[PDB]
Amino acid sequence: AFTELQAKVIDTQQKVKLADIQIEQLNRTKKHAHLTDTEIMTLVDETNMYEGVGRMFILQSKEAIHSQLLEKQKIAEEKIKELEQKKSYLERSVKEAEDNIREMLMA
Amino acid sequence: APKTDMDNQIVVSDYAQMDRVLREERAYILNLVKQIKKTGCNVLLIQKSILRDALSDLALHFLNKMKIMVIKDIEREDIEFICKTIGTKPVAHIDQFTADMLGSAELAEEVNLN
Amino acid sequence: GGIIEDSCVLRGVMINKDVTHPRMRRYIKNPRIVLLDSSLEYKKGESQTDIEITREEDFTRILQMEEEYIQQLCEDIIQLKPDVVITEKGISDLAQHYLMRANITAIRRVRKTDNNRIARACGARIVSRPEELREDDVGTGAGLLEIKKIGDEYFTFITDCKDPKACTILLRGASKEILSEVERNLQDAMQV
Amino acid sequence: NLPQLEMLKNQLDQEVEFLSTSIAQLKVVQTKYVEAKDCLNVLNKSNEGKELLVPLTSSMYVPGKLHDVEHVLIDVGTGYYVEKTAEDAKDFFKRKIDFLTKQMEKIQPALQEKHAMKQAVMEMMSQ
Amino acid sequence: VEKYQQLQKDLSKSMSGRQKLEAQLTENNIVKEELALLDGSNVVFKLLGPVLVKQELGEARATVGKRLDYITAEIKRYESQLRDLERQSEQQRETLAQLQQE
Amino acid sequence: DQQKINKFARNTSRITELKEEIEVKKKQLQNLEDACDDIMLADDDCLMIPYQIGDVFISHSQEETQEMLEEAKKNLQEEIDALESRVESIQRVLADLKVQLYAK
Amino acid sequence: VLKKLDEQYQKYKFMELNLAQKKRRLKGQIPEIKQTLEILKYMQKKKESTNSMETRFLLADNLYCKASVPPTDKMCLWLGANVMLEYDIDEAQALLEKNLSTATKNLDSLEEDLDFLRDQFTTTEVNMARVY
Amino acid sequence: SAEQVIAGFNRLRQEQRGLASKAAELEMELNEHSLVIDTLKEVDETRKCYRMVGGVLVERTVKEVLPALENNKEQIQKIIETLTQQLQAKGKELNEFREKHNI
Repeated sequence: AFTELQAKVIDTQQKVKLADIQIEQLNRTKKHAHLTDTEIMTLVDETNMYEGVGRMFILQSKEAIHSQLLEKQKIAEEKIKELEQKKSYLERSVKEAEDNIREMLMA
Repeated sequence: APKTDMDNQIVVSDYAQMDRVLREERAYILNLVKQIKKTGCNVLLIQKSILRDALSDLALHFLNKMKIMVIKDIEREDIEFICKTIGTKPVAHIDQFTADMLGSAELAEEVNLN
Repeated sequence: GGIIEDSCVLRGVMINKDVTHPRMRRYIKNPRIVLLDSSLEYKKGESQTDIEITREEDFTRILQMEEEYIQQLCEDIIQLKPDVVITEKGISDLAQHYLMRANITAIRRVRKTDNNRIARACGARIVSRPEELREDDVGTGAGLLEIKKIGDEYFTFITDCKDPKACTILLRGASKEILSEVERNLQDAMQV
Repeated sequence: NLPQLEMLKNQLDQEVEFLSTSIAQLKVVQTKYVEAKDCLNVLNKSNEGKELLVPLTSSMYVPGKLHDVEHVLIDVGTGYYVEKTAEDAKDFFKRKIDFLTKQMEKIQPALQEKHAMKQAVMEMMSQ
Repeated sequence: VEKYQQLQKDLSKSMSGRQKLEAQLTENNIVKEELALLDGSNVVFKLLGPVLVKQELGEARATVGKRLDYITAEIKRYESQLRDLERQSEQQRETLAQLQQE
Repeated sequence: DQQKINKFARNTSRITELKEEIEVKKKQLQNLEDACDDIMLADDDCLMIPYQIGDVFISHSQEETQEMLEEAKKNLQEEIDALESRVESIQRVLADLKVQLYAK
Repeated sequence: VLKKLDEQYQKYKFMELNLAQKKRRLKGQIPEIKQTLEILKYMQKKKESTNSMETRFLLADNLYCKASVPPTDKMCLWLGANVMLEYDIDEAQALLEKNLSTATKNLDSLEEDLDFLRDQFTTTEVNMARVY
Repeated sequence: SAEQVIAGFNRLRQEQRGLASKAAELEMELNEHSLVIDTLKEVDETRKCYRMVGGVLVERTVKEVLPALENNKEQIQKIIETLTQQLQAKGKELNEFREKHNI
């Protein structure tokens, strides 16, 4: 029966679609969280520098920020691959049932 | 407090009115209770809530939350038996909250056991 | 189509019932017609099943956990050299796609008597331990699988039966009536 | 055959978008859950006494001096404010993800089947 | 016909925030929790009106008990207009259907 | 296009325009009363009463809130009635743009 | 021509209302940033810290933090498009007055765009209706 | 005959009516870039100027924060005209196909 063969190709279809759009900004928000560090690295030192996780800008030493923000680089730096790991298998998984659709038809 | 669709009086169109009429409803059932603890009661005889028109949990919450031990859901004829045999005089009203109409028990406990 | 004249046995069981069209190749001679019987559903753990797909990497990791156990189940089928594989209910799309990776058609969600017909058609058994598989289990002998259009419908013939022969009555009427008149009296013989 | 499935196709596409629209928006409500947790993360991370630039009002923001880390809100009840403990609020900052994710994620397979119900009508509408 | 659809908006009207309640209803169980979970460790506020009202447990204790009860109360007001609106639009359905067919 | 009709629509335009900023201000004034009610609901006098403006909540007595709450009311209420006679003036020309439309 | 008047009849009144709503979004960004004035001007303070008051600091949506706020006299104003500066209470005052009017005239501008789009559509229509 | 006459009577009208479509479409795009620079470039930038990022409020000066609003504002204004002319040329072609159906 091709129903679940048509059912699996629909679900894993929209599964893989997310890993493509996110991975690049994850490289960006990697690169930008390097840049925003370089952006505060622009002015050699300041107390009025802020890094924050919310509407609050909690006053922080840009140094600990350079760590935190290259850490924030490292945050989005990692998420590219776990998507690419998502991006890797899900592309094949949708065709798993599709491989079952067509062979049985070629059969 | 007065009913429409619950102990909370609800006029039904948009939800701020029924939210504000709470200020009406909430304060009363609090004060009506505050009035219950004014004269004060250690036990409250409360007959069944169908031997009531209805009993505000909103009150009844803050009622027992002013720390008065209560029995609800009791037969009024129990109460009638209780109004006589222990001489707890019938209280239909807060003027009727009085140390005479509020019966004096030597000890009042609950046993879930034996 | 056909006529009771050219109506004549093929070995095992000639499979009309679920066949309106080939689901099993077209014509298969040596390659084994194979019965996969339930127990092709995944195990996300070793013998176990853990939490299933939810978000990003579970789609990867879990549906992979589902796949290995079945790929492990898959191999034992391909190891006995099938091409057509008739899997009754209890199939994974995981179970087919490596059968697809070996380009060995895995025929899913088809009835029991039909598979028992097919278990009588090549006369193979029905797999009682789908985790450890044998060609002695399913696809016995050399076997045959032949899906033939005779009149309207493609008709799977799984033949060259092991189990003591086996043979089913080929019923070809011109109409189904001139078919049926024979079969009803045929029904006397086959009972006698 | 065809016109009734021309008529019936109308609602199934909405049943698609009914489910399509809803599931997407609960991640937005989850954004604040990890946010406030993270806003409480770096809150406890640094100290009390850091300057806080907090929203004054649109086009503006106001500074401020943080004297409380462990003082942290949760929004539960109805219109209600529970200021919680740093770990308390985090726990609900955490946990409010958990229940909302359940109501959110359940919507996606139902999204498919409404289309699979619409797509089935599409065929029988075209066939 | 509009008669089919006529009272369904008035219907879902009273149903709209009633649904919103039922999450608040669920979180009213949670604020009962998070009040009981707050011994005063961090401030408890009924937020009512654009003014922040400094509040207490016992001030919010009956309240969240009253809220949850009240957050069950806007249920019944719809339950009032639930069978008002769905039932009369149930009669209207045949009224202008045939007339327009006529 | 017919002269009155352009004015009619432009006047029919303005009639709505003016009662717009009239009506939006009722419930806030009403909420300012509700806000007076909500502090009055619980913790009437019995504690600090902060009042919320921006991110800061100004600690004070009970009555200063309602005072500020009653304050914005009449202000906001004068804003209500500011366009009220402006609704009065606008539709009186519209009825003419109704009259002179069928008259011309 | 019968085509000129009605195409003038239709579009001009049609756009007469269109001239109102683009004036209604003239005033759309007016009260939004107008309330911002109050939130600032209340909290505007001299001789003490600007907004010296008590607060629950808004860190996030589900989150606040109790404290004594008091800052110096300053306000960090969002002007849009990834640009913030640190202003003091007055630059905060006046530059906030600006998000009133320059936002007021954002979609205000599309009104007089629709003023002549009221005018230009009929004229191009009727001449093209002659081409018709 | 009368089928082609309405087509150009449509397409110029589509261009004609589309004069309103591009009127409202690129408006707010222009509006936001300005208010920013209109509010920023007016008020004193002379001291330190924030680079504003959501998770990181960067400390910089005017020299850095000021020019960023000038350049891509003009760059975006160049690009925005295309999609509408596409949508209008699509509006030109699409509605050119639509009037052709029912004769």
